[PDB]
Amino acid sequence: LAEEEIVIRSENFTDNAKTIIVQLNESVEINCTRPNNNTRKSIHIGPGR
Amino acid sequence: TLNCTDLEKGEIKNCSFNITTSVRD
Amino acid sequence: EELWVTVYYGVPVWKEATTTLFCASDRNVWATHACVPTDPSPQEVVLANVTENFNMWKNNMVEQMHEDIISLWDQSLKPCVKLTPLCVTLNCTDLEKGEIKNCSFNITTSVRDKMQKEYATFYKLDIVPIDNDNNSYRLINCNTSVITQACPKVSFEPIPIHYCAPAGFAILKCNNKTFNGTGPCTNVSTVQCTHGIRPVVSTQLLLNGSLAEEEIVIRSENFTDNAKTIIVQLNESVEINCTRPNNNTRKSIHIGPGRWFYTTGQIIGNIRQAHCNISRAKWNNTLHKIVKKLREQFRNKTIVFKQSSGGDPEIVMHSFNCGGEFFYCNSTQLFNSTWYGNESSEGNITLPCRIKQIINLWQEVGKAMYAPPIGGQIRCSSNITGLLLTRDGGNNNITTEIFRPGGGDMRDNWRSELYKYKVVKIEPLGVAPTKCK
Amino acid sequence: EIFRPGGGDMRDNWRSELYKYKVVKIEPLGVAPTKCK
Amino acid sequence: EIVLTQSPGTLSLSPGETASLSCTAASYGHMTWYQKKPGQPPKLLIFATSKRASGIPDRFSGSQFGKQYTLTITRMEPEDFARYYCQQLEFFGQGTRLEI
Amino acid sequence: LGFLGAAGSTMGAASMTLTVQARQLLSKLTVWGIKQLQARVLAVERYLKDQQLLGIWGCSGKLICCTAVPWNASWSNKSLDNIWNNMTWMEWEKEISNYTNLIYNLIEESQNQQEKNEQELLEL
Amino acid sequence: LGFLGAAGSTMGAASMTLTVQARQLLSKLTVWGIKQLQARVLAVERYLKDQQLLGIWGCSGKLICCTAVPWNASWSNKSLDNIWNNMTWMEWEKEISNYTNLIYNLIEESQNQQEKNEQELLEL
Amino acid sequence: VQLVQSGSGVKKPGASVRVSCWTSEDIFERTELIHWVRQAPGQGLEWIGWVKTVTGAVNFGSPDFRQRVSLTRDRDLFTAHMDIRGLTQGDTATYFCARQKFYTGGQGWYFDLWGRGTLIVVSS
Ligand SMILES: *[C@@H]1O[C@H](CO)[C@@H](O[C@@H]2O[C@H](CO)[C@@H](O[C@@H]3O[C@H](CO[C@H]4O[C@H](CO)[C@@H](O)[C@H](O)[C@@H]4O)[C@@H](O)[C@H](O[C@H]4O[C@H](CO)[C@@H](O)[C@H](O)[C@@H]4O[C@H]4O[C@H](CO)[C@@H](O)[C@H](O)[C@@H]4O)[C@@H]3O)[C@H](O)[C@H]2NC(C)=O)[C@H](O)[C@H]1NC(C)=O
Ligand SMILES: *[C@@H]1O[C@H](CO)[C@@H](O[C@@H]2O[C@H](CO)[C@@H](O[C@@H]3O[C@H](CO[C@H]4O[C@H](CO)[C@@H](O)[C@H](O)[C@@H]4O)[C@@H](O)[C@H](O[C@H]4O[C@H](CO)[C@@H](O)[C@H](O)[C@@H]4O)[C@@H]3O)[C@H](O)[C@H]2NC(C)=O)[C@H](O)[C@H]1NC(C)=O
Ligand SMILES: *[C@@H]1O[C@H](CO)[C@@H](O[C@@H]2O[C@H](CO)[C@@H](O[C@@H]3O[C@H](CO)[C@@H](O)[C@H](O)[C@@H]3O)[C@H](O)[C@H]2NC(C)=O)[C@H](O)[C@H]1NC(C)=O
Ligand SMILES: *[C@@H]1O[C@H](CO)[C@@H](O[C@@H]2O[C@H](CO)[C@@H](O[C@@H]3O[C@H](CO)[C@@H](O)[C@H](O)[C@@H]3O)[C@H](O)[C@H]2NC(C)=O)[C@H](O)[C@H]1NC(C)=O
Ligand SMILES: *[C@@H]1O[C@H](CO)[C@@H](O[C@@H]2O[C@H](CO)[C@@H](O)[C@H](O)[C@H]2NC(C)=O)[C@H](O)[C@H]1NC(C)=O
Ligand SMILES: *[C@@H]1O[C@H](CO)[C@@H](O[C@@H]2O[C@H](CO)[C@@H](O)[C@H](O)[C@H]2NC(C)=O)[C@H](O)[C@H]1NC(C)=O
Ligand SMILES: *[C@@H]1O[C@H](CO)[C@@H](O[C@@H]2O[C@H](CO)[C@@H](O)[C@H](O)[C@H]2NC(C)=O)[C@H](O)[C@H]1NC(C)=O
Ligand SMILES: *[C@@H]1O[C@H](CO)[C@@H](O[C@@H]2O[C@H](CO)[C@@H](O)[C@H](O)[C@H]2NC(C)=O)[C@H](O)[C@H]1NC(C)=O
Ligand SMILES: *[C@@H]1O[C@H](CO)[C@@H](O[C@@H]2O[C@H](CO)[C@@H](O)[C@H](O)[C@H]2NC(C)=O)[C@H](O)[C@H]1NC(C)=O
Ligand SMILES: *[C@@H]1O[C@H](CO)[C@@H](O[C@@H]2O[C@H](CO)[C@@H](O)[C@H](O)[C@H]2NC(C)=O)[C@H](O)[C@H]1NC(C)=O
Ligand SMILES: *[C@@H]1O[C@H](CO)[C@@H](O[C@@H]2O[C@H](CO)[C@@H](O)[C@H](O)[C@H]2NC(C)=O)[C@H](O)[C@H]1NC(C)=O
Ligand SMILES: *[C@@H]1O[C@H](CO)[C@@H](O[C@@H]2O[C@H](CO)[C@@H](O)[C@H](O)[C@H]2NC(C)=O)[C@H](O)[C@H]1NC(C)=O
Ligand SMILES: *[C@@H]1O[C@H](CO)[C@@H](O)[C@H](O)[C@H]1NC(C)=O
Ligand SMILES: *[C@@H]1O[C@H](CO)[C@@H](O)[C@H](O)[C@H]1NC(C)=O
Ligand SMILES: *[C@@H]1O[C@H](CO)[C@@H](O)[C@H](O)[C@H]1NC(C)=O
Ligand SMILES: *[C@@H]1O[C@H](CO)[C@@H](O)[C@H](O)[C@H]1NC(C)=O
Ligand SMILES: *[C@@H]1O[C@H](CO)[C@@H](O)[C@H](O)[C@H]1NC(C)=O
Ligand SMILES: *[C@@H]1O[C@H](CO)[C@@H](O)[C@H](O)[C@H]1NC(C)=O
Ligand SMILES: *[C@@H]1O[C@H](CO)[C@@H](O)[C@H](O)[C@H]1NC(C)=O
Ligand SMILES: *[C@@H]1O[C@H](CO)[C@@H](O)[C@H](O)[C@H]1NC(C)=O
Ligand SMILES: *[C@@H]1O[C@H](CO)[C@@H](O)[C@H](O)[C@H]1NC(C)=O
Ligand SMILES: *[C@@H]1O[C@H](CO)[C@@H](O)[C@H](O)[C@H]1NC(C)=O
Ligand SMILES: *[C@@H]1O[C@H](CO)[C@@H](O)[C@H](O)[C@H]1NC(C)=O
Ligand SMILES: *[C@@H]1O[C@H](CO)[C@@H](O)[C@H](O)[C@H]1NC(C)=O
Ligand SMILES: *[C@@H]1O[C@H](CO)[C@@H](O)[C@H](O)[C@H]1NC(C)=O
Ligand SMILES: *[C@@H]1O[C@H](CO)[C@@H](O)[C@H](O)[C@H]1NC(C)=O
Repeated sequence: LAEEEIVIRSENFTDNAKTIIVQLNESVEINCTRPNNNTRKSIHIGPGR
Repeated sequence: TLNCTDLEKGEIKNCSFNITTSVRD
Repeated sequence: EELWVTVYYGVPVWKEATTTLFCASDRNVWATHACVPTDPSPQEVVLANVTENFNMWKNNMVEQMHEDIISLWDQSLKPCVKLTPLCVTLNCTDLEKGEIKNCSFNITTSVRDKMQKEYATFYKLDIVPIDNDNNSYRLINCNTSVITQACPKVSFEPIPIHYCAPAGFAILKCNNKTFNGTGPCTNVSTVQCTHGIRPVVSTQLLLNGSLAEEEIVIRSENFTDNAKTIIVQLNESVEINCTRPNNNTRKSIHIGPGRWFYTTGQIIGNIRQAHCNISRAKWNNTLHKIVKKLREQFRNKTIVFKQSSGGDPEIVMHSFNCGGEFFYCNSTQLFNSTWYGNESSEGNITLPCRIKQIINLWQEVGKAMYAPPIGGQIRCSSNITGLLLTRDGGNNNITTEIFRPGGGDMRDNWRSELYKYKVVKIEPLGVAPTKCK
Repeated sequence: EIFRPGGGDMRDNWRSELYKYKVVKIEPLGVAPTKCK
Repeated sequence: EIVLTQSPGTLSLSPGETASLSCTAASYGHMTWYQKKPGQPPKLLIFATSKRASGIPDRFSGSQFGKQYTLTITRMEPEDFARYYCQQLEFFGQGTRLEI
Repeated sequence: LGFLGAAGSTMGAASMTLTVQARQLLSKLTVWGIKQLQARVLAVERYLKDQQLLGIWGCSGKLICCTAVPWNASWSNKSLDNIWNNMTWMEWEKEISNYTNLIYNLIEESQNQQEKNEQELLEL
Repeated sequence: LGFLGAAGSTMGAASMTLTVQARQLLSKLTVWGIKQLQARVLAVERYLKDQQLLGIWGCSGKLICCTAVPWNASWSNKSLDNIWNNMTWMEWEKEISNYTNLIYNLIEESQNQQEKNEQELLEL
Repeated sequence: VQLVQSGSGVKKPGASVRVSCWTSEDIFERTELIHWVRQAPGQGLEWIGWVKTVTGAVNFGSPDFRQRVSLTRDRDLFTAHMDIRGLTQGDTATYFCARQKFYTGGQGWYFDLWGRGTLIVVSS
């Protein structure tokens, strides 16, 4: 995180083809879940494969 | 070739297939 | 007066260290094809008034020998031939109680449009039956692994290799003769390389190692701990003469476009069991001496030798690499006697031996090596220099000690050959007080 | 002004983390005038 | 004849006291200890060389005097009113019970 | 006598092998070939570490040197007879091993001051 | 102070870190393992290039040395106060950077002559 | 992961029972020795034997177990087995699978992990 403010950087803000990188001074929290109780199954596809 | 139908709008499918085993016969 | 700090460089001191050691040595042998020569002769410096602790059970030179044998073995084996195309049903009956079978099979040729039925001779121990029809067989390990046939040009001769220190390092040797494996050694010397050690693959008997100088020396980290290996180093060898008296044909078939596979071809003459001939008097005198020394480690009890109740066949039987062939000899008869405290001292001892071609040294998971067939007849001979023994637990208050062949862990053999050596590093810079500024 | 999520070029993420650093080499030898020969 | 002898067999201590459990080692050697609750598997408390077992929050300690190894329980924490066993390589002791 | 043959000699007597000891510090990607390449690199780096330090100290080019750092009683309060004449170098190095970094740091600082001061006096 | 902490100091003051700077010049074929092997080789070669040159010059073993080469006005016409006391080493190195090869070549030739002449006088 | 323990059946005298225990690859391959013990109700703890994970070599706490009990291990399936023949009422006990990872030599025998245990009952 940035120390004092969100710092926005671009090589050239005028050039619409370039990436603008936004670095925040405070994070935002993201909680990700895949709530499906799965089974791992294995098959062989050759001699030790 | 995989052979299946779906099990969430068809997102997950259970497919059968014909695969040669470690036994070449 | 006053003292000043003085600095000396070239100070004869050292610290314990682990470094990487390299090879040297005095046919395309897997171990020697890309290495360097030894000096015309090693030098020896006796470190008068130097005493140092050695520990054979914590020797990192053993761990390096283990890593090197595996890597060297694999480098040699890797660029050879995959046998996967041969993992098809075999059809056979036997040609010595059904030990050798002549099997036909359906294999795709280098021509992708053609298949050729072909034949190969196999030993019973390398194949298993399919779906109970008493005629169909599969290579025993193909279900889980890739079997690779070793290139016939590779020699497995265990040419001895010397382990040498890099500059800045030295190897110290213990010269006590009757050293028990650890604690201080009061007569030591400095060398640049170890003697050459033969990378012999073995399980119960130690073959072609060094002999003890004065007596049989029996070493164990803890004799009280029945789970540990007891290493017996003899001061006199016992002679073992091994023969596989079957006049064989080497046959080859192709299993793809430049992929040659070698099998046993037509046998000339009849079929006979392989055997190892051990001198009986020598074995009997050796056991008497081993027992006397074992008695010294326990409360003067009667000692009896017995055979193992289990373990992989590679562990239970005594095995070794012969003239490129792999033998599994029935050692039960060598360990079938009771020796007494008041006991003192002509023919041959013969061990029937089985042959296997599919082996897996070091238990590589998912891999196995297929030994090539060897034509003509095979003869080899070895010196028995030691034994890996274990001890039967549950015998407290039984009034006798019971011993069995142990072994199977290759590092226990290397602990014998590397027994006398330790690695140290040289620390040439240091300080002391002086009279002058 | 209209903005959209961009990205997809992994190097643009590394430019953030390595943002503050530069590599230089040390050149320890040099000369100057003195009073003595 | 007897490799490992358990003593005292049974102790009774209120919470806050210190237990002293011990075994005599025939032919000396190192000796380790395990804790058991009814219906449960035992767990390692201390190494035979008196190093504490991982997972033990400094409640157990001990040392050996000649043939006799002594294990102690700090302040009889209630959670530790367990049966204790001695081990010397292949042999186990008879076990010691703790009451209040 | 040979390499490390002086190991059991007293510290004083042992000075007879300082050259000998110094000499043993300096001497296709197959399994052995890779290990050999690493061994050569290690040997070189170790050799140079010692030479750099002797270069910092006013010692390089010599086997024996002295700098302006006094030797005090917290390191050793023994007479030279009970150091140089009644001990081997291994015994000595162990006896004072907790001061290795201290003494070396003192040597560098004193030497830094000696070179800086002598050079300034020559320039001034 | 620390490594390069003298970078903003004047050239004169900066002599206080010459040892410090010198110290930072010296310290299984997996992706990282290969890069590490190359790094060790590079570090050694760089160290030795500097030592060889100091060996050619009558400088090896010292951090500060002088040879018989005069310093003229085409390089610098400043008083020492405006060099040693009013500039940092980076400013200086840039100011005279077009003479690096010239000065170094002059040092080698003068030193070659000094060693050759002194040795002949000793032999004669 | 606690050793997974199967079994807990009831047998008639003369019957055989096979008991096995499982662990994960990471535990199994860091374990040198697998032990079996017995705890008959009210009798205390009796050692049965061991299986070496590398060779399959075995030993026992009694000649009677050596005669009736076959011990083994499986490298691909991270398990161990205790095959008991000739069961009698005197063999009713809780049996346990336990691991020793302590390749510590002379330090002694230690159990890092004991499994849940199984009850084998023999009756008419
Ligand atoms: C403990 O230590 C002992 C002693 O060292 C060791 O026994 C020795 O093992 C080696 C290697 O297996 C044996 O060497 C072989 O000997 C046979 C027989 O040679 C006889 O005739 C020659 C004539 O010149 C005499 O000098 C000799 O003494 C014998 O009387 C040879 O036929 C073998 O040659 C083949 O293998 C070589 C590998 O290096 C090849 O270089 C060579 O070219 C041959 O291979 C080629 O031809 C083959 C034809 O059949 C073909 O199949 C191959 O693919 C290839 O094209 C070889 O020289 C030696 O005789 C043993 N010594 C004794 C006394 O028996 C033990 O093995 C060791 N123990 C353990 C456990 O390791
Ligand atoms: C693996 O194998 C080794 C070797 O067999 C076993 O080592 C034994 O370890 C135990 C416990 O550590 C030792 O027991 C104690 O040793 C002390 C040290 O002995 C030295 O000093 C005495 C001085 O009198 C000498 O006599 C002796 O030879 C040694 O030089 C002793 O001081 C202890 O004595 C206690 O009892 C006496 C009773 O009179 C008291 O006066 C003492 O104060 C003290 O309380 C005691 O003997 C044992 O000696 C070691 N064996 C051997 C042969 O040395 C390992 O234990 C084994 N591993 C496993 C897991 O068992
Ligand atoms: C301590 O270890 C050293 C070895 O490091 C022992 O010295 C060795 O003693 C043997 C005695 O047999 C010497 O052997 C000689 O062999 C030649 C033939 O090669 C023979 O002509 C001689 O008459 C003699 O038998 C060996 O050279 C010598 N080695 C060295 C390096 O000196 C020493 O004896 C050991 N001390 C103790 C107390 O064990
Ligand atoms: C243990 O077994 C070995 C192997 O059989 C015995 O050695 C063998 O002894 C016979 C004589 O009985 C030797 O036979 C001779 O062969 C030559 C071949 O050129 C032939 O010309 C002679 O006329 C004779 O037939 C045989 O060669 C020899 N084996 C070897 C490898 O040399 C040994 O004697 C037995 N020991 C005991 C104690 O029983
Ligand atoms: C995922 O959800 C949990 C539950 O709300 C978040 O944990 C809480 O974070 C706040 C931060 O201010 C704490 O005050 C709470 O005490 C936490 N709750 C608990 C039960 O510990 C968690 O931060 C979320 N993570 C993300 C990335 O969104
Ligand atoms: C293995 O090969 C043999 C032939 O070598 C097969 O046996 C023959 O089977 C035919 C019928 O298909 C009979 O007419 C022949 O008389 C049989 N010959 C002999 C010698 O028995 C056998 O069936 C094959 N087995 C497998 C498993 O493929
Ligand atoms: C070999 O014999 C020596 C004695 O000659 C034993 O040395 C002892 O080692 C222990 C553990 O390091 C020390 O505490 C003792 O003080 C040593 N004894 C003496 C007299 O110094 C050594 O343990 C023996 N090793 C074997 C395998 O038997
Ligand atoms: C294999 O058998 C041969 C034949 O007996 C052994 O060779 C003899 O060894 C003795 C050793 O005392 C010599 O005196 C004889 O002269 C040798 N005989 C011949 C014909 O040379 C050989 O040593 C045996 N090898 C092994 C390992 O058992
Ligand atoms: C395994 O059986 C085959 C089939 O009979 C044998 O190969 C025959 O050998 C004779 C004599 O050399 C030839 O005339 C035939 O043409 C061969 N037939 C085929 C299909 O190749 C083979 O030698 C036997 N192997 C063993 C070890 O006995
Ligand atoms: C192994 O050596 C022992 C000890 O020398 C031999 O013991 C003999 O045992 C018989 C009884 O079965 C006695 O009558 C003999 O007197 C004993 N011999 C001696 C020298 O006392 C034993 O026979 C030897 N084993 C073999 C196979 O020869
Ligand atoms: C292995 O040893 C046996 C003896 O135990 C050999 O068989 C007979 O041995 C006796 C005594 O030495 C001889 O008199 C016989 O002539 C041998 N037998 C036969 C059947 O001819 C056997 O030959 C040895 N085998 C090998 C490969 O060395
Ligand atoms: C087994 O050990 C014997 C020990 O005598 C070895 O025989 C000696 O070998 C050396 C080296 O060739 C000869 O100089 C001796 O003259 C031999 N002595 C005798 C009595 O034969 C024999 O070579 C060893 N065998 C192996 C496999 O190394
Ligand atoms: C992040 O930057 C804004 C703008 O300068 C400021 O108002 C805010 O207090 C800063 N953040 C945190 C998380 O303290
Ligand atoms: C296999 O051999 C057994 C006898 O060992 C016999 O009972 C069985 O019927 C045979 N099976 C076939 C397919 O021939
Ligand atoms: C072997 O070790 C013992 C240790 O007690 C020592 O007394 C003996 O002198 C040593 N033997 C030698 C160097 O030959
Ligand atoms: C081997 O050791 C025993 C026991 O010390 C001795 O009697 C015998 O003479 C020694 N051996 C040889 C082969 O000279
Ligand atoms: C046999 O063991 C006993 C101890 O049980 C001992 O007293 C006796 O001296 C021993 N005999 C011999 C010959 O060492
Ligand atoms: C001693 O000889 C007798 C002879 O009757 C025998 O029974 C006994 O086993 C022998 N050995 C010992 C250690 O007693
Ligand atoms: C195998 O038989 C052939 C027959 O031509 C013979 O020439 C050869 O020498 C024999 N090989 C052996 C080892 O006896
Ligand atoms: C030791 O053996 C004797 C004789 O067989 C027996 O009476 C005694 O009960 C046994 N004691 C132990 C602890 O095993
Ligand atoms: C060993 O001790 C003797 C007797 O005190 C002494 O003369 C000798 O110098 C010592 N050191 C060596 C390396 O011999
Ligand atoms: C020895 O020198 C160190 C470093 O200057 C100092 O800290 C220590 O107190 C001195 N000890 C004595 C006894 O003078
Ligand atoms: C170094 O300090 C430790 C305490 O941390 C002490 O036990 C050891 O003996 C000291 N060693 C030396 C050479 O002073
Ligand atoms: C930076 O500028 C100040 C003020 O002129 C000076 O005292 C100091 O020495 C300069 N350099 C550094 C590295 O501080
Ligand atoms: C400085 O020295 C160089 C090299 O000898 C020479 O070419 C140049 O003219 C000199 N410049 C002055 C101002 O003396
Ligand atoms: C070096 O020469 C170039 C012209 O080629 C000039 O622009 C530059 O300023 C000069 N640099 C120095 C340090 O004299």
